Amino acid sequence: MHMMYSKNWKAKKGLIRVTLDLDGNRIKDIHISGDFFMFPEDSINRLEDMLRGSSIEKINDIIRDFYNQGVITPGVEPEDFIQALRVI
Amino acid sequence: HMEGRLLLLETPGNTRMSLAYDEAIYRSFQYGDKPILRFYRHDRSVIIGYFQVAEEEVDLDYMKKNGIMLARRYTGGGAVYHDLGDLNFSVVRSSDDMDITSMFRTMNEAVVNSLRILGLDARPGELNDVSIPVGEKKIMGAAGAMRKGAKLWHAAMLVHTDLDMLSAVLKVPDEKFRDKIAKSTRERVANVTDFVDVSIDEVRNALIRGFSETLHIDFREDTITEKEESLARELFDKKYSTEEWNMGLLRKEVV
Repeated sequence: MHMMYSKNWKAKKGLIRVTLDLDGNRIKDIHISGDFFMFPEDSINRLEDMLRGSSIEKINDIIRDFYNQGVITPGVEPEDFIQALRVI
Repeated sequence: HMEGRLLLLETPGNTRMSLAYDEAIYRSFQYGDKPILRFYRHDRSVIIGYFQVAEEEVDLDYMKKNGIMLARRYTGGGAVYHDLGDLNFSVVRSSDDMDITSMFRTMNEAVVNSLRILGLDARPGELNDVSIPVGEKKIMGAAGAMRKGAKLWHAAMLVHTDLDMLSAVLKVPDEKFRDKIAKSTRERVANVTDFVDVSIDEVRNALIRGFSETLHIDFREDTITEKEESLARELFDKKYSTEEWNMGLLRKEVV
């Protein structure tokens, strides 16, 4: 199917908003926004570029990878972008 | 005690230009320069965090009706309402590490040391606010930024703000639950003038004193340099003055 959703997620400090555009099992587009800190700041663009377009199955692979390049996201754990980005 | 510059530099009728100055001063700071403390106020406006998209966070039509300016800042967080009753300040220092949690914690301690001068029992602050016990109301919110060589911290303190406005600007999932958040806000935030009778200039003077002592800096008033001036105008002309920037869509360096 073609599917598009929007999701909020309260972390310990902050709120991750996600919008995903899904073509079957595959990520056509993604936009991540909201109330948080992330250094470097343009790492947010890397995280969107990485997810576009992988498979909604191998999301965690992408999250954990991303973080292992050394990204600092105060009060927002890596399993917070998992809850934010998860549909089912 | 090393020398610092106190910049009393503000454009309340232009929040966008105000935020440009904040980025300029951060951006032109070479490691080893005198640390900077700036104080400033914004007239009616909503400032959204860097990762925020205006249309998702705030009621744009309510803002336009009432002449409330939209503005996006360089740092994360956090959308907030500002008026002439908020004292805004920022601190830029040399940095040799990337421990942003330490910065937040240090600056919170300086705020607390400052409000003690006014006879207030202020309290951190898991990371980026300061409160007065009553059971506690937030009176200050903060954000910041780091890069190789420099850190930026800035905060807004509610001195005599219209606390009702904090909720009137936010975008509500259903307009019926506009009341659950409004009554929750008023129970969680206060003005410094709720607890002590201070003018905004005495709050500021306490802050200058608290920050001097806690940071071991002797802040003497200074003016903006030409280098900081140009960069500010450029940042305004190319970035802060644009709808794309303020709407939350521009996420790339344009210098």
